[PDB]
Amino acid sequence: ADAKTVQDTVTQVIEQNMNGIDNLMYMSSNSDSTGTVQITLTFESGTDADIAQVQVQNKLQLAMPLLPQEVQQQGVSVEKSSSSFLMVVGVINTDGTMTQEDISDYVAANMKDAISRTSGVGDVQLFGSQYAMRIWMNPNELNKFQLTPV
Amino acid sequence: IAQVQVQNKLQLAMPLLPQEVQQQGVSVEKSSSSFLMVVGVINTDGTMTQEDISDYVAANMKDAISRTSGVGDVQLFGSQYAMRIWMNPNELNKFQLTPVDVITAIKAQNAQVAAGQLGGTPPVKGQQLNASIIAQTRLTSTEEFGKILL
Amino acid sequence: KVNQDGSRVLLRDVAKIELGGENYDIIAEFNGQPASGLGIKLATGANALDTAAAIRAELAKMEPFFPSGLKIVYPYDTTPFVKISIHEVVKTLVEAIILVFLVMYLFLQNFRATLIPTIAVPVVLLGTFAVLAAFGFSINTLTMFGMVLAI
Amino acid sequence: TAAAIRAELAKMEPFFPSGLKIVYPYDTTPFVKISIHEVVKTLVEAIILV
Amino acid sequence: AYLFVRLPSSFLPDEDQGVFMTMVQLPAGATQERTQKVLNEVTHYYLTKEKNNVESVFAVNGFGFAGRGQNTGIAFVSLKDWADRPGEENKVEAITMRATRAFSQIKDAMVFAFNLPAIVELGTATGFDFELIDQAGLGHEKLTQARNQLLAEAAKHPDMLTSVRPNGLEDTPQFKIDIDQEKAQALGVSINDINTTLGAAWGGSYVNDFIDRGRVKKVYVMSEAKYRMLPDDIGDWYVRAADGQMVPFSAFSSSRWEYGSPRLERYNGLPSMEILGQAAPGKSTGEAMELMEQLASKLPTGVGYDWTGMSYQERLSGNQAPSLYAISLIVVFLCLAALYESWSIPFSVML
Amino acid sequence: WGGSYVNDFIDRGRVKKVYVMSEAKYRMLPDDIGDWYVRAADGQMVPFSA
Amino acid sequence: FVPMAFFGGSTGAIYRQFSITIVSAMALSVLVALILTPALCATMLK
Repeated sequence: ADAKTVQDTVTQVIEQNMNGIDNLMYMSSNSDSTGTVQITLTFESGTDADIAQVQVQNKLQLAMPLLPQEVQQQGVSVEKSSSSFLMVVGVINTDGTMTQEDISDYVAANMKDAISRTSGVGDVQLFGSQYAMRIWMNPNELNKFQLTPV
Repeated sequence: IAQVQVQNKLQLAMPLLPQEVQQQGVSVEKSSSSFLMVVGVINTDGTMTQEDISDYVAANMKDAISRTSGVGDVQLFGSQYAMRIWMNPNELNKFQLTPVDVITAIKAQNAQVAAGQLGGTPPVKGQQLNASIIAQTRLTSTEEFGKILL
Repeated sequence: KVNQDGSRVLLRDVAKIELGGENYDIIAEFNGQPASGLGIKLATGANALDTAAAIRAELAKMEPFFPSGLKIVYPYDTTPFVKISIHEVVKTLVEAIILVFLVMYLFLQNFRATLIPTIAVPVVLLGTFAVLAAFGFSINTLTMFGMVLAI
Repeated sequence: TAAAIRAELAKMEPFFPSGLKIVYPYDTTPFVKISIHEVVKTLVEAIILV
Repeated sequence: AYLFVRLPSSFLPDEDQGVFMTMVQLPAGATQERTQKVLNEVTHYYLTKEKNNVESVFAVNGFGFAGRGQNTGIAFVSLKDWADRPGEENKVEAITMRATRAFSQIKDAMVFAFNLPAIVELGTATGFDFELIDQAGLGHEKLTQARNQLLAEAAKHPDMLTSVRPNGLEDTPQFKIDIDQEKAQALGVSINDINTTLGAAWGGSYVNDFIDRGRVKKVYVMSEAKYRMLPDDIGDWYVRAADGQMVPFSAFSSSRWEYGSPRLERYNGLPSMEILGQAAPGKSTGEAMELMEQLASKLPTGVGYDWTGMSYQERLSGNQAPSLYAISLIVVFLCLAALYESWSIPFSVML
Repeated sequence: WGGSYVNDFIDRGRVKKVYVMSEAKYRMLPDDIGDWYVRAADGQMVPFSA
Repeated sequence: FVPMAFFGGSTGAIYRQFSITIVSAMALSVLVALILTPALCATMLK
């Protein structure tokens, strides 16, 4: 989905569902062409980052079933933020060389799960992507046997 | 903390509620049942309406409150605008139509669909441009709603 | 499907099927060499050096099960910086004791006289770490820096 | 709360169209604002009467 | 009192970190191969003509701060110890100064490179972060027009200088597929069949999950790049009708090029655009904001201004120091009378 | 008779609801029930009272 | 020192990043150099 779509179908539905949160100064938004949106509720310096965590999530829980079924399965999450990394843990290959597709999958399906759940981690950004069953259709071969992606 | 516990057991009874009530609200908040301020907004010139003022006051002001300083829940005296479609049973009978055909025709034509992009994400080496595709957009006005093909 | 003929249409016949990444947007290189990284963003509040003290430990216990050539590097780490913002403080602290030790030996002279004011100095500093917990105050670094401003 | 609820309302007044005016049919603010002015006046008198 | 006015402010010393990072931004609708060409030019620099300084480079394509995209790239640069780079020319200060100059010297695109602010963010020292909001509910085009008017007519204030630039921006040409709803229903194809065909074959569809070596993983269907690089590849896609035969896209779809934003910001539930600027080589913050407030107040109706991150809120040295030294004076005078008494001694020290 | 929440639409850069209910004219009386028609499998209208 | 702890918000408690321990040094000093020293000056010397 495009930037204009994700703003109207996701961003606006969540923003309009942000009323009665104990403390807060402002909220920001992004809604990108990539089909990704981030809404950051910034609180007063001293507020409980654990209680400010869950209030916002509960009003997202009221806007949750108004979001399309495609975006519901695809993520949705609330966490504490810093926008500054402590550690970047590079994992390279120097033998039977794998790939950007291969290392990024392994590092996520062996390591990433153990982190993020560990010591006070906000959110780990994995540099790559874990494996998925990628099915690459051919429109001419679909036409040849009277088939649609459906 | 008494706010969020109750919400989490509502979260276990959430998918047992009909799909009609799920989209229509559901919320948990702190209460007092006694107002601090009633902010009357009247017209004294090019006079609007109960339908007109109540919409504006909600689509310009109400959103800024409720999210502000320690507000439990704002009760807006009126209602914000919706695309009101007033069916005629005789005119429905005249063209062999049921409210079902009306509803089905709406989400088929008044919809925000998401298509991919040119130059995708796993591209062909030598791709010069990368631009998003826009298909169906969400309808804006009363005239556009008057042109849904049944 | 199985069209009127007895033939069979398979997903391999209609589509290229491969085991690849779920998205192809971001790719990384370590000195131009293809590599994936574990970029860790901090939580609000939390505990910085206490986090990195166990983030290595979580990473440490999976290293043995690694296949051929899978090696861990550190392209970006804030740990050695904080580990230095104390080594550059204690060294200044110790010097501030010896530089006092000499000034005492200059104006009033004798070890039997320089000892007294130099025994009184670590205790005030030590007991300050203690009273950092107290009631409802701190316990931090840069507080171990205004420490030298107080030294 | 009411010290900032007016403030949130205050910054949207300029963008209002024709005839859109704010009135106050019900407010508890002036009451509390008086439950001190009727105390300090009693306080001050209690000093002078002493 | 003169030496305490000529001296500038500053928040916290911009210290060397041992690690700094660079950023890359490309024009409207650039590709991953195009970004890689620039990233390969950036990664080359550190490894080639700056060996005895740089430890390692973690170059990442696609990742950009402010927002990801097939347009942005960043690289994490590690540095070799502290003692191994002795000179003032050998530590970040001049390395960034060199890199900034070297990347900006000759480039078809745009690359910066900068230092870590030694904290999280909020407020550099004198610079600013402005925000312009759609108040009356105007169009996005009308918001961009008022945002343009602000940037352009604030740029004609280099006397009492500022340095103002927006964030993201772009607003790239997009391809809109216009489905003829009545032609489709007339020939016998479902709208649900078309929108899925356009969605799954061009964007990719999450079908379900599967098990890969004892782990739950996703299943995606997208189609080869081969058949989605061109606008002509749209008509190559076929959807069957009720009578059970294939129908191409161009037979029911209109193809048009159109402008559109790839990044739409919103502030407090209302559409908005972020403006990022500077104070001045002479003026600082106070006047820099005040100028920006009525440079925005002289714009069209329903354009209302607001301030965010650097906009404090209520902090700094100003509005902090006059209440800092105030009660650092009412008590300094006071307990200077404990075992001391008279109005004499609290001038025998106070001054 | 009750009104149906179909979906959402954009009204001047804001997400708003879409409701279909029918005119009051045809829902004020119990006799207005039989005035409503539903088509069958053979594709022709059938009243409520039937 | 301590009335610096009537600080701001996003310059966090950066001015409260002391006052407290410069006091927790000085008040500790005017407590250690109060009980001790006098005692240590009486034991050693001459």
